[PDB]
Amino acid sequence: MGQFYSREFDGDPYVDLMRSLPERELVWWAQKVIWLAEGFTFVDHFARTYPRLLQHKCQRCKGAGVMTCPACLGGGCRVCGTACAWDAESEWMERWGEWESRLAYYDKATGPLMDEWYEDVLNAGNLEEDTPPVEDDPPGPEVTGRWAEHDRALHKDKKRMAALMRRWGHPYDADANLGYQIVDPTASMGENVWNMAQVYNSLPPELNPLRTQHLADRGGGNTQAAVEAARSAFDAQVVMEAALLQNLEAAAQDLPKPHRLPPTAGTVACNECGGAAWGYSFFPNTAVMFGLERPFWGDTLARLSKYWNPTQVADPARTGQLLPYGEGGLRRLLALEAVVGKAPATTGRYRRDLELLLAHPELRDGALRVPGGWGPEGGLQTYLRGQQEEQARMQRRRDLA
Amino acid sequence: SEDSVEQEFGGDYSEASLEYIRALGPKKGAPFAEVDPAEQAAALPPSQAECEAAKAVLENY
Amino acid sequence: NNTQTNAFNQNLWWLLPSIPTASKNQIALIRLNWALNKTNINTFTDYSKRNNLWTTQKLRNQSKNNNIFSKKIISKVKQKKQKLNYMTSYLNVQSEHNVKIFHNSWWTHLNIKNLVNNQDSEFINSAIIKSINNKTSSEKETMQLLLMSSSILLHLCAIISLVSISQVRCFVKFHLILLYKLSNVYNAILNQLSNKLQKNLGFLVEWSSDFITIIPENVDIYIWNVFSKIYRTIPLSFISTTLG
Amino acid sequence: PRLAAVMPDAVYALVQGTHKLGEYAHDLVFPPTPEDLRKLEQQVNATIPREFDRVRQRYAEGKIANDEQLSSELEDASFNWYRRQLRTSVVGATDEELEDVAVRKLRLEPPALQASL
Amino acid sequence: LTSLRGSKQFLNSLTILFKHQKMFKKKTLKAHKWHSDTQGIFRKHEESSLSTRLHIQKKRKAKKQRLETRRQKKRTRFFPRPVWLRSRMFLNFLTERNKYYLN
Amino acid sequence: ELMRSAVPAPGEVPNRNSRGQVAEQVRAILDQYKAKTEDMVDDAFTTEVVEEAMALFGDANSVKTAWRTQEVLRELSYTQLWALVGE
Amino acid sequence: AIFWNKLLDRVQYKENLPQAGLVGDMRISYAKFLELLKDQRVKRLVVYGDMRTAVVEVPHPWSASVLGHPATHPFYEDSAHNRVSMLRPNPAAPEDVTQWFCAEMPEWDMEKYRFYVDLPGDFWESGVLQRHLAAQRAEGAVWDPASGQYILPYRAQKKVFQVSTEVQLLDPQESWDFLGWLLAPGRLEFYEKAACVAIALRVLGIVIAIST
Amino acid sequence: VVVDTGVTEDDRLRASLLVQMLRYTVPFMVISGLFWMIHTWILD
Ligand SMILES: [Zn+2]
Ligand SMILES: [Zn+2]
Repeated sequence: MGQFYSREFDGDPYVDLMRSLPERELVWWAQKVIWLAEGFTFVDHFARTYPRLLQHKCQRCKGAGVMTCPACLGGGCRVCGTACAWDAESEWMERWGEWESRLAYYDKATGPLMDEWYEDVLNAGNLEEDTPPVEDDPPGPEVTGRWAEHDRALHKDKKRMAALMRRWGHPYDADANLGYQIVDPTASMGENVWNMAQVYNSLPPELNPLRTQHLADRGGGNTQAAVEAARSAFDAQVVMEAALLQNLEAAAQDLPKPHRLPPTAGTVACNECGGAAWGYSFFPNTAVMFGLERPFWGDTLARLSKYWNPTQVADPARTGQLLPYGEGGLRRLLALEAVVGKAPATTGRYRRDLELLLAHPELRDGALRVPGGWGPEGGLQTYLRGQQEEQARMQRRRDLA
Repeated sequence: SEDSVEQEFGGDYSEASLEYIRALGPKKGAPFAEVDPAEQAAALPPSQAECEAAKAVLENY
Repeated sequence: NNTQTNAFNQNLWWLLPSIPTASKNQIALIRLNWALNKTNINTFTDYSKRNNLWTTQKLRNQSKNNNIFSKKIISKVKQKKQKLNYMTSYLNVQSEHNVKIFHNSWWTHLNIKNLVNNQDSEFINSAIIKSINNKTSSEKETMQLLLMSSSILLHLCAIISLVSISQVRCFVKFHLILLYKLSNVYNAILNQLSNKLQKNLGFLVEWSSDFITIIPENVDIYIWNVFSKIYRTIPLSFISTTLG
Repeated sequence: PRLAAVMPDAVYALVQGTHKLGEYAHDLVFPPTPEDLRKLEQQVNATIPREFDRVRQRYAEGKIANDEQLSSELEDASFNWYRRQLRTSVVGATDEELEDVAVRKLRLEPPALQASL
Repeated sequence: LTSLRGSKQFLNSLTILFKHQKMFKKKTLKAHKWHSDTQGIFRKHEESSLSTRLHIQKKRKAKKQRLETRRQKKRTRFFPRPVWLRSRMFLNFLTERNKYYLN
Repeated sequence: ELMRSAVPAPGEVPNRNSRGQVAEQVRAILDQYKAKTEDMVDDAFTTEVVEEAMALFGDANSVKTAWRTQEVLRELSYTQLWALVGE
Repeated sequence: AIFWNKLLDRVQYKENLPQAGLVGDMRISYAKFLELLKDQRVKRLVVYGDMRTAVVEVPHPWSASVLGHPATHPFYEDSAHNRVSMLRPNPAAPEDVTQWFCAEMPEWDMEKYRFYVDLPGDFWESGVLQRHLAAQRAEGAVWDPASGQYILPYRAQKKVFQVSTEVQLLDPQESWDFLGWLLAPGRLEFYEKAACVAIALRVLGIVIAIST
Repeated sequence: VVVDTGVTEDDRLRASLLVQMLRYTVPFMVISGLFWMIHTWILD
């Protein structure tokens, strides 16, 4: 690259030979960059892999940071943790509904079809068509049956879609889905984060503040508050997901987890460590250095088999012990569950819906697909109430005329 | 009586397409970058009835 | 896109347009990454096999627009089976998997240790020392001195062996000259401005030469003097410690 | 040049080359039978779909092609078989209703053991 | 009144669409053994339009086989795309996005 | 039915695509591009439109929470080995 | 493929942590996990390399059985296109539908939550998993001589919403973290660029040398 | 079932000590060989 001329480069027997051969200078520059790349890689590997010898673990909890509360194995326990959010089993399908709604925004799987349809509905002037298909026409009315209903509803295909287009626009215009050509799977990561960081493109419409930045005052004092108070919970959920996945990636190997989380509803914190499961020590932790940190299956088998088999050396004849250990043995000493098992008591909350699914077999039709849920506010019962109410509305409208 | 969708479309379709449109969402709200009706219904201040009741209570006061 | 792998990359992240504000910036960047992953575009690689199964006829007709029998029919039916399996419920085949080269991982680009512990190791040493005391007069002192000595020697041997690779020395040299130029800048600024307020009150010639001829001996003598002075009280300290 | 494509090609070359070298060195120490080379031909013959038989005999009697008229001939039979497979997968085979597809993909019926003995 | 509930109009099943618009080659029928008998329990114990559309499809494919089609080829993306497909796609997108109001 | 395994097979496990594979599928389908009647076999629908019908409402693409089913479902786990040994 | 598919699962082991059914803060408590386990609601349990972390997979309540509930995808249909059902009336306890018997859906057709759970330090010596396994595997077909038949007893069949747990453990040696770090995509593109430039310079050396 | 086991050495620390040294030293050899390939076996 013609840099080794000047007078600052005399005195080296090799720079002069590169003064007369620019190919040599090109080779020199290439090598002088590659060697530095290699040095960076060496040092990065060392700094990544060396701290693994200095990690030691608590020997009571074995690096879990958490022990069990045994009473909760067989108005609750006041000693052991607090329940989590996805423990309320009655709110599962609602949370999943919200999440799949928010996810349908970003989802760019069907991108090409939406793109071709958007381009067709924008231009609407090219018309590079070809020979239309030989059309069979729907049955005339007055033929009652199932096949007739299928064909009749199928043929009314263009006016219904037209009404759909008239009510809701193309999804890219209502901002319902992500933009037109914001992301490209083969461009680069940097360009895609640039395009997505541009105008709140990472946020769905419901949480985009621009949608609301114009009206909020004395009336409720809430709309611009109850939106920044939802976007916050959203971002907390996302960061929690990142933390959980880093823990799983550490546990995929046998490494100790980086994020220590507080105990939960069945566990208490270890009292040797405070719950900090492991640490760094400047002492090299020989068990890792020689590869002896896993315990040889037969040993564990022996230890457990001897733990689950307590031995009685005394005999209840000499020592007048008539009952096994425990309290209140006397009261302990005083239907067809044996034929058809026990009844499961975690699924009563669905009983009602099940009964409906037996009184109305027509609900099992392959054409219908309700939202999903259990309460009178979800799925099946919503459709059923709607059907009965609209048939009653139409019944009352028949007689008035 | 006389819901909203029954006006913009009405006799242009039967009852089949009307129930078709009725079971897909209220009109066009928060998911579609618009403003909800229950969202807009909060931006308005107390109207003259409450203000006059307050003024009469102020006379009493 | 050039500093993708090094930690220096994180510095660029802060160049885009209850708790402090730095936490909010970090959370915004993590949300950006999560959102860019949630769009289901990271698995697409155009050199895939699932891709070359459907764009074979296109290339064939691009080129033609420009026992063997059983072999050919078997190859055709095999490609058709692969298509079917990628498409729907076909019940005896095994698909091939592809390298994923895109926003891979996503959960590693970010240091979130400071957020999860709400910032906005004594059991270890105790247990080590107590164990070597309990298991095996003045024998505990021999064992403890052996422990400390071997640990320090392990760390020193690791460092020296690392620095004995040539490319690592190139890395060190490059860093040294960069840091020297930055020190020159900062020192010049402070010197000039302090001169003002007390009145009130290129790189290639280095990067391409030997390094012991550019650096004077004065600095080696200074380093040696400081080191010597630091560690010269070790014999008396050691003696007075070990003698009760 | 896009090593993310070279690595699968490298492992594929290794696998296929090892297999070919193995079969070479295996039919030398053990020369192949001069007649059951027809038997393995029959074994692979019993596995071809039916959509190809209309072509197959045509190749014996000259009629078929020069070299490319054939290569475009196999594509038609291939796509016919392909669309037949799509139909069989989704809506069922040639002689079974929807219930038989349901009992096929629910694995309600065991493989017949009493008959085979 | 307008609450997301779905209805039998949106035929959300590929067997229906394929048996009404794409696949008409009929089957050699015989008595089965599994059937949805009484109590709705699965237990073990209009051919005019069909044939019409079938012959239509055979004629169209014979036509486009002889390259008699518009531009010149046997396999291309016939610009005029079926509208039922697009209607169903928009339907499903709309349902999953309008689930937002179900709280 | 008495001599059936309950450990299915490695072969009868059908593929199921996640969302990323669905996206890859639609992309690979879109960038995809005498004899006469009474000689065609009765499967003469237009090919590359049923393919798209099945890459949207099809069984292999209808489970939204499918991660990698064929691989992690063709290997056998501890309970399945216990059931196999017992037969 | 048979070989390569395996090899690739070890180098790229990070792309296989479950990113499908796990969305946000998906933790459950240890007591809730135990309560789900004891009632046979968990379909798959995946203990991890260090034996102190599990990913519990629980099917969506309507995808657990083969009820014909119209909130699921129509996988299995009658001739008249109605979803099939498999309920059986449980003679011992009628008047309560949640105690009836029903077959369970094949695992590949299920929707599943994928919760994350941290197991305590004494998870193995407490014997919870062992008790569950030993109970659920201790039932099967029997011979009744009073009727001279092969009977699958009722207390060995699945009621509504119950499934059969599959326990699976992972091997820490199947991770191959070093190569996963060495052949990362960024490093791959760097190697590609450097190889291209090196080939270019070598061929240019050849060109300027032979034309001399 | 024909249940079969291994050899199982009794030391545990003399058995694994030459293989652990290799586990620590080989990565540097791999890195150096890869970069050598690039910058010398091509850029001769
Ligand atoms: Zn502890
Ligand atoms: Zn407790």
